[PDB]
Amino acid sequence: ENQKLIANQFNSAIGKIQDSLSSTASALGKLQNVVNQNAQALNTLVKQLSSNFGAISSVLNDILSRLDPPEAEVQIDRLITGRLQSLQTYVTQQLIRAAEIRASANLAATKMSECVLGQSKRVDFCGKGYHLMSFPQSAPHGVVFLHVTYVPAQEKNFTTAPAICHDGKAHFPREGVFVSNGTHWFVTQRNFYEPQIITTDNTFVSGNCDVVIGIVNNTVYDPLQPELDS
Amino acid sequence: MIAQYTSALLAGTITSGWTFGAGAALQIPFAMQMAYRFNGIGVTQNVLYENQKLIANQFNSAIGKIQDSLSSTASALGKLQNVVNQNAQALNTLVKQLSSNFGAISSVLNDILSRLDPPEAEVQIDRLITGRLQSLQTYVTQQLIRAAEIRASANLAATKMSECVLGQSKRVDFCGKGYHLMSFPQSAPHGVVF
Amino acid sequence: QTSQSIIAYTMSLGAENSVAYSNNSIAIPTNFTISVT
Amino acid sequence: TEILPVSMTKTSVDCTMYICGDSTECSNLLLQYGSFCTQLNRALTGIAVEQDKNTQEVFAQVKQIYKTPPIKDFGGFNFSQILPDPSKPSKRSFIED
Ligand SMILES: *[C@@H]1O[C@H](CO)[C@@H](O[C@@H]2O[C@H](CO)[C@@H](O)[C@H](O)[C@H]2NC(C)=O)[C@H](O)[C@H]1NC(C)=O
Ligand SMILES: *[C@@H]1O[C@H](CO)[C@@H](O)[C@H](O)[C@H]1NC(C)=O
Ligand SMILES: *[C@@H]1O[C@H](CO)[C@@H](O)[C@H](O)[C@H]1NC(C)=O
Ligand SMILES: *[C@@H]1O[C@H](CO)[C@@H](O)[C@H](O)[C@H]1NC(C)=O
Ligand SMILES: *[C@@H]1O[C@H](CO)[C@@H](O)[C@H](O)[C@H]1NC(C)=O
Ligand SMILES: *[C@@H]1O[C@H](CO)[C@@H](O)[C@H](O)[C@H]1NC(C)=O
Repeated sequence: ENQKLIANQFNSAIGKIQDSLSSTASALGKLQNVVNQNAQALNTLVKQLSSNFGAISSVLNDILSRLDPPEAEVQIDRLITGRLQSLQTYVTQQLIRAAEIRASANLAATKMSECVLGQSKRVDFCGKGYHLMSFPQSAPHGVVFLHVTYVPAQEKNFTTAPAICHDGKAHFPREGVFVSNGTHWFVTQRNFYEPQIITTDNTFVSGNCDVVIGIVNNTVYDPLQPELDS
Repeated sequence: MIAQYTSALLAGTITSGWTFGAGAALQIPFAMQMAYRFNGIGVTQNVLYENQKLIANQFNSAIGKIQDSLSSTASALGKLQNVVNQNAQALNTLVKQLSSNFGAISSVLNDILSRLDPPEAEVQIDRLITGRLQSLQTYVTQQLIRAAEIRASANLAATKMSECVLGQSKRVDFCGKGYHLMSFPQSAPHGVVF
Repeated sequence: QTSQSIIAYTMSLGAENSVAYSNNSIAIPTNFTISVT
Repeated sequence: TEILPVSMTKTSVDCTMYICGDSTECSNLLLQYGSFCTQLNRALTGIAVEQDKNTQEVFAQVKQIYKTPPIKDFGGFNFSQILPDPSKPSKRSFIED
């Protein structure tokens, strides 16, 4: 019964995604961040081909053809120590960052499974709000999950009561909350406001009107009597 | 202010519970949301709504036992005091590596500069720089591995805030042994107590 | 911001909302936004 | 009671003072090592911004700041030592203290 509304909000939100990607600089902040992380990793790697590490230079040709061999062997040993520590540093931060990328990718596989291939009941796992369905986008060196979430918007206030005992039997909500606008008591699901009349279909009996505090009196109707009336 | 976020988390959990982690805070009595958190573990709400004094007293006695074990047992905060100690030993090893010469004449800069002219002071200071620089890379890479541990436990603490404080986790033994009802953040130093 | 200048203030942590808590107060959202996070 | 770590102590190192405290030529040779402390400090700064991210992903799970009402009829659940006490200047709670 709100299909046009959900469709139009989805379309407006994906349009806002377009606008944010076009306008906001770090709209791809995580993936542009990772691409830049790779770029600076490689660029530091290459600039370490301009670092001395104690050697005379870094372009091996001038080490070889600038000075005498007897200590050129030692100097090229120092240069290769520096380059090999640079490559080990690069590879171990590639391993740490690939553990980051593998946590991100196990999270993106878990997100594909529980967000795209299914619905995740984990709170804030597929975006803030109650996740509906994610959409993968094959973004560069990553994935963009269009986390279609349900975010409830227009709050209110009502009067509530833990149980509603009709004639000495405490009634409880099967799934939802007992609420009232001030004179009539309604049961509503916990995440969106439908005032529903109180009946044994959505209320069950356990106990009495004394063992529970906050319990108020209200009629819990029965559908058999009106049907039997005629 | 970390404790102010923690107090806001407690206030939202008591007053709203899970509904403040989706959007705005939706006020709800504490008995209501405790009953709903029983309902979320396959235990009916009537269990609390008829044993409310028992659940409240067991909760109070259990948190009293928590305070007693904290005041008495030294390793009550085993994980967080453990991590604080890992930070302390990491920094202290880093500092004492300034007392390590790594095979050089000395580990103090001024004596190295004064005793030797640059001809060999260059080699000695190179040894100090490479030793303390491997010390910095070693320290920083174990800070990266330990921050991957702290980020795994912080993504776990954010997942646990979301699914334990901001909601109820149906994952078995994710928010403690037994069927989770509700967690409470307590911003102990350099961490959180759930 | 204030013309507009640079201001150094204690961070608000957000608006100091006081939840209208009581043993009978309940809030339910009457509407929702489809948020494509 | 699960004691989860959230944030390491946020540490930033200046090699020109750490490796080369009150020494100038040491900083010159540290530069002669190319660029390790630029990326070392960027690693540590990523760690520190990561600690702030950790803290605000754990604790800043909500934009507002909610206050517990002075009347606390929480069905009987004593949160006195759980909720903060207005007596301590550096406000915490008894359990948190
Ligand atoms: C909630 O628990 C606190 C304990 O943390 C209670 O305060 C104690 O109450 C006892 C008995 O009244 C006193 O002997 C202690 O001196 C109190 N200690 C403190 C630190 O206040 C408090 O009364 C409890 N509140 C309720 C409503 O049960
Ligand atoms: C509902 O009414 C109470 C007064 O009983 C008030 O304090 C509260 O702010 C109202 N709800 C909202 C969302 O303002
Ligand atoms: C509460 O809702 C019922 C159901 O329509 C209505 O009859 C009644 O007038 C409402 N009362 C108030 C105070 O809004
Ligand atoms: C609810 O609170 C009000 C005021 O705080 C009090 O008068 C009333 O007796 C309480 N009712 C229950 C069931 O706790
Ligand atoms: C509900 O009704 C019973 C008897 O009809 C009475 O004893 C009790 O006080 C009532 N409770 C309320 C909250 O009106
Ligand atoms: C609910 O929110 C939408 C926008 O998200 C708005 O267009 C609509 O008027 C609101 N109310 C109803 C009853 O849909």
